[PDB]
Amino acid sequence: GFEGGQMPLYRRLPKFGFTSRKAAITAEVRLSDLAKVEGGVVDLNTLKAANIIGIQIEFAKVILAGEVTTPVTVRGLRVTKGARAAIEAAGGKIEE
Amino acid sequence: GIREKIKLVSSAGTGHFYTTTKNKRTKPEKLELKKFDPVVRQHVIYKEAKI
Amino acid sequence: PKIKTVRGAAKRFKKTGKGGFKHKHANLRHILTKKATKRKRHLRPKAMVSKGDLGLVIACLPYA
Amino acid sequence: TRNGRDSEAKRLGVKRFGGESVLAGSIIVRQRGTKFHAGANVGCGRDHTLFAKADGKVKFEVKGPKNRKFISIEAE
RNA sequence: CUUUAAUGUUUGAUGUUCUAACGUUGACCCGUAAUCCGGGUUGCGGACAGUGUCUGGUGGGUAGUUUGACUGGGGCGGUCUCCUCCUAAAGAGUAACGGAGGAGCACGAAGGUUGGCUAAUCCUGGUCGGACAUCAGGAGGUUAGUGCAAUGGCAUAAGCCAGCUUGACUGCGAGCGUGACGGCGCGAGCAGGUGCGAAAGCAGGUCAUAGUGAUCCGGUGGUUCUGAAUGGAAGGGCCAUC
RNA sequence: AAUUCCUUGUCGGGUAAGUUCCGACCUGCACGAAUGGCGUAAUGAUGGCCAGGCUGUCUCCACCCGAGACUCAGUGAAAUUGAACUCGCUGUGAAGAUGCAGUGUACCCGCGGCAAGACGGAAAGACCCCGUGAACCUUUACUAUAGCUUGACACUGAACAU
RNA sequence: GUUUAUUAAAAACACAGCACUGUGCAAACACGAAAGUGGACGUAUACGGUGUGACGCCUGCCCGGUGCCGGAAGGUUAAUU
RNA sequence: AGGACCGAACCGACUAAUGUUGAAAAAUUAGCGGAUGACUUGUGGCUGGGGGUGAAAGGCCAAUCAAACCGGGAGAUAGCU
RNA sequence: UUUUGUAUAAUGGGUCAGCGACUUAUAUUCUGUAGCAAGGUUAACCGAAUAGGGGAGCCGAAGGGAAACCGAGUCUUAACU
Ligand SMILES: [Mg+2]
Ligand SMILES: [Mg+2]
Ligand SMILES: [Mg+2]
Ligand SMILES: [Mg+2]
Ligand SMILES: [Mg+2]
Ligand SMILES: [Mg+2]
Ligand SMILES: [Mg+2]
Ligand SMILES: [Mg+2]
Ligand SMILES: [Mg+2]
Ligand SMILES: [Mg+2]
Ligand SMILES: [Mg+2]
Ligand SMILES: [Mg+2]
Ligand SMILES: [Mg+2]
Ligand SMILES: [Mg+2]
Ligand SMILES: [Mg+2]
Ligand SMILES: [Mg+2]
Ligand SMILES: [Mg+2]
Ligand SMILES: [Mg+2]
Ligand SMILES: [Mg+2]
Ligand SMILES: [Mg+2]
Ligand SMILES: [Mg+2]
Ligand SMILES: [Mg+2]
Ligand SMILES: [Mg+2]
Ligand SMILES: [Mg+2]
Ligand SMILES: [Mg+2]
Ligand SMILES: [Mg+2]
Ligand SMILES: [Mg+2]
Ligand SMILES: [Mg+2]
Ligand SMILES: [Mg+2]
Ligand SMILES: [Mg+2]
Ligand SMILES: [Mg+2]
Ligand SMILES: [Mg+2]
Ligand SMILES: [Mg+2]
Ligand SMILES: [Mg+2]
Ligand SMILES: [Mg+2]
Ligand SMILES: [Mg+2]
Ligand SMILES: [Mg+2]
Ligand SMILES: [Mg+2]
Ligand SMILES: [Mg+2]
Ligand SMILES: [Mg+2]
Ligand SMILES: [Mg+2]
Ligand SMILES: [Mg+2]
Ligand SMILES: [Mg+2]
Ligand SMILES: [Mg+2]
Ligand SMILES: [Mg+2]
Ligand SMILES: [Mg+2]
Ligand SMILES: [Mg+2]
Ligand SMILES: [Mg+2]
Ligand SMILES: [Mg+2]
Ligand SMILES: [Mg+2]
Ligand SMILES: [Mg+2]
Ligand SMILES: [Mg+2]
Ligand SMILES: [Mg+2]
Ligand SMILES: [Mg+2]
Ligand SMILES: [Mg+2]
Ligand SMILES: [Mg+2]
Ligand SMILES: [Mg+2]
Ligand SMILES: [Mg+2]
Ligand SMILES: [Mg+2]
Ligand SMILES: [Mg+2]
Ligand SMILES: [Mg+2]
Ligand SMILES: [Mg+2]
Ligand SMILES: [Mg+2]
Ligand SMILES: [Mg+2]
Ligand SMILES: [Mg+2]
Ligand SMILES: [Mg+2]
Ligand SMILES: [Mg+2]
Ligand SMILES: [Mg+2]
Ligand SMILES: [Mg+2]
Ligand SMILES: [Mg+2]
Ligand SMILES: [Mg+2]
Ligand SMILES: [Mg+2]
Ligand SMILES: [Mg+2]
Ligand SMILES: [Mg+2]
Ligand SMILES: [Mg+2]
Ligand SMILES: [Mg+2]
Ligand SMILES: [Mg+2]
Ligand SMILES: [Mg+2]
Ligand SMILES: [Mg+2]
Repeated sequence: GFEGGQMPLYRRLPKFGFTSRKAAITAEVRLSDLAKVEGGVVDLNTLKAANIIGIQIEFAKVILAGEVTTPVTVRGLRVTKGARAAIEAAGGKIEE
Repeated sequence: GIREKIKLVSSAGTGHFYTTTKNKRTKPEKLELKKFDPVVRQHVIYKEAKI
Repeated sequence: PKIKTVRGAAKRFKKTGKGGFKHKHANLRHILTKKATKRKRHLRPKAMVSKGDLGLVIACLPYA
Repeated sequence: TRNGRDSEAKRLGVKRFGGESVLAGSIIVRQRGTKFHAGANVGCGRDHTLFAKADGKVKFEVKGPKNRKFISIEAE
């Protein structure tokens, strides 16, 4: 990154932002991941026991990626508007 | 050189302010122009305060 | 040994979805009264690192 | 000994010449004062920069009682 | 509410005196065949001196280092960023310790708009009044003017005078110019809310081109952000600014 | 003038002739009173100048006596060295040529001598500049710091008086 | 008399003498994280430091600057509280 | 009597020549200064490297001195050849 | 070898023989090639086992935003054509 003495690029530019300690313990889940679990329920714990999310994740959301083609129930996760309708199209329910 | 810096402050209590310069020797009169406050989204009185 | 990241550089760049980098613009920290609102307004959203620089930047951020 | 100074050149002049196809916005001339005057579909900036106000082709002409030079966009 | 007085009394300041800490490189006794050391007796000093911790001064006594570059060798002198003209070879750009000059601001009007207006200079006549003040006529036609250099502009004036005013607005921005980059510049049109004008319209500072300083580290105000068990808070982010 | 730049100042003496020397003058570029001023007998392998004596120092060298040099016998180094069939001149050319061009001269090989050249040998120029090299020295450069010094608390107590 | 052992022997250093200044003895000062030791088994006619340099005749004026010496009315000023 | 005088031993080192791959990493030859004193010399002892010692030349501290030698940090670093 | 440029009178080599300079480890990116493929691959360790076990983890299949957060969208603004 040394340019010969000219104030280098990573120093003539300003710093910005702060890191979130929350983002670390958060996860996303694809629709192609809902069949992967055993039991037809999707809790934070089943996800962890199917090795979908790491053992220290506290919050998870399901996003519209891939496809569900089996009835599932989903407890405690957040779900996107789009992913919601996909889960329902299969004949799955979204408790909390 | 001689022109100081000042802040003009909204009368709509929002906090929002503009900044400008002033010759205080020649024209020592608390400047009161009227500007658009975007926190209430209306033109109001603004009144010279100190930077 | 693992390469060490250049820590100052990692506070001024985030990588984007096609492998570019975004940075804040210079000239917007102080001495603002004498600058025009137009100039300051355009200087407010984040930018993309240009092609000349982008070799220098990747060198500094190997784990980006 | 008392000399040795100069300023940085400003790259003034014609950017788009007669007949060139331009897009609305494009700069035609950069100049000091109105050595050229804006004509039809052409604006004049605060540093007398002439720019196209509509897609089309650049056209120079001499017109008026002073024999001034004008720049216009034919909307071809 | 006592202007204020005495007595007790918690405490400081100042000195006097005292001995019991401590000093003794005074005398004598023993360990002891010993001018060391220790113990003992006596004298002299005595809360002083002195030492530890903390602190202001002083400190080339000693230590670590710094003390620019360009340059018809180096040194001396000059220069180092920005604007204007020429060199520059009729697009852009283009060097020299080449030739000439400026800037490091100023303006709440000297900005916006509407309405109106036209210069220099000479001549002729005219109280003080003169080569030159103000008045009248003529010739003249921008040879004037432009807040400040030079160049390019300027009469539909961008020059001069008036009324009303704050567009020296906030969010944005098709497209384009200029740079290795950081950056800098021009901009029609959208959205909100303004000013002037009967209106069409015009206005996002000033005839244009100088009037300037990255990042870090801090300050001030604001903030549907974050807040290390939880609620707060501190700190951090974001927006405005120094 | 151990000091005077101008300067070989000017005047006097010494010499046929004296930028030095001795005596004066004062116009002290830029002397001066214990970082002493001006004198001073004696002393000095001390600096400058003049005489007598003496001389191969010199005019201008000559001869001689010894040790090398030279020849024979024995023993036997060294620095240096890209390779050499290793001439002159005038041109040319990284600009001063044994080696290039033109030309002139020159049978092959030793020995004693001489030093004009091989930009001869020796030491990665000490001058000069450069390197964000080094060392040591200076100081009212910067930052510190031992030492010296000030105060507070500790070791550290008693009584009285104001 | 002394000196650059190995390119400088001198006008340089030393010197007897002169002055200033410090120092009351557990002296000043110096070597030592200290104990100690030198000074000195000395005591101001002594000891250390500085400059000058036999002897003769002498050593003028300036205390604004910088150091040192004395002062302590006022201004400014640390830890601490 | 004397840091008195002339001059050997003894201690020095002013001039010149030679030598300079030396007889010699400082000498030889001819002269030269001191030679009863701040003289010279034998044996032993003490002072240690930012330290000593210095009649002071940055002199000397084992042919080495504006910071000795030997081992270590060490393959210091070398935008230079 | 170094240079704008060397027969150069610029540098280096007396000659021969032997030795003498882009390596090693660990990370990361790109290219070739092999395996498997919306998945791929295990580390320590267990195991006599180059086998087998071990999926702790790493990388990828989703981005945008400083962030809460939303999510094939998201940020920007009171709101975007
Ligand atoms: Mg710099
Ligand atoms: Mg896991
Ligand atoms: Mg800010
Ligand atoms: Mg120019
Ligand atoms: Mg405009
Ligand atoms: Mg020093
Ligand atoms: Mg250092
Ligand atoms: Mg240095
Ligand atoms: Mg230089
Ligand atoms: Mg041109
Ligand atoms: Mg041309
Ligand atoms: Mg050029
Ligand atoms: Mg130039
Ligand atoms: Mg104006
Ligand atoms: Mg008008
Ligand atoms: Mg008149
Ligand atoms: Mg008239
Ligand atoms: Mg004119
Ligand atoms: Mg105007
Ligand atoms: Mg665009
Ligand atoms: Mg109206
Ligand atoms: Mg202007
Ligand atoms: Mg800091
Ligand atoms: Mg909260
Ligand atoms: Mg909490
Ligand atoms: Mg002379
Ligand atoms: Mg005479
Ligand atoms: Mg004479
Ligand atoms: Mg004389
Ligand atoms: Mg003198
Ligand atoms: Mg003097
Ligand atoms: Mg005197
Ligand atoms: Mg004196
Ligand atoms: Mg004297
Ligand atoms: Mg005299
Ligand atoms: Mg004599
Ligand atoms: Mg002598
Ligand atoms: Mg004599
Ligand atoms: Mg004679
Ligand atoms: Mg023989
Ligand atoms: Mg020639
Ligand atoms: Mg020749
Ligand atoms: Mg020939
Ligand atoms: Mg011969
Ligand atoms: Mg010879
Ligand atoms: Mg030679
Ligand atoms: Mg050299
Ligand atoms: Mg003598
Ligand atoms: Mg001697
Ligand atoms: Mg000598
Ligand atoms: Mg000698
Ligand atoms: Mg001396
Ligand atoms: Mg003591
Ligand atoms: Mg003396
Ligand atoms: Mg006084
Ligand atoms: Mg006096
Ligand atoms: Mg005092
Ligand atoms: Mg004698
Ligand atoms: Mg004698
Ligand atoms: Mg004698
Ligand atoms: Mg003798
Ligand atoms: Mg004799
Ligand atoms: Mg004698
Ligand atoms: Mg001995
Ligand atoms: Mg050592
Ligand atoms: Mg010297
Ligand atoms: Mg020696
Ligand atoms: Mg050293
Ligand atoms: Mg090391
Ligand atoms: Mg090495
Ligand atoms: Mg050359
Ligand atoms: Mg050639
Ligand atoms: Mg040559
Ligand atoms: Mg040759
Ligand atoms: Mg050479
Ligand atoms: Mg050669
Ligand atoms: Mg070579
Ligand atoms: Mg050679
Ligand atoms: Mg493959």
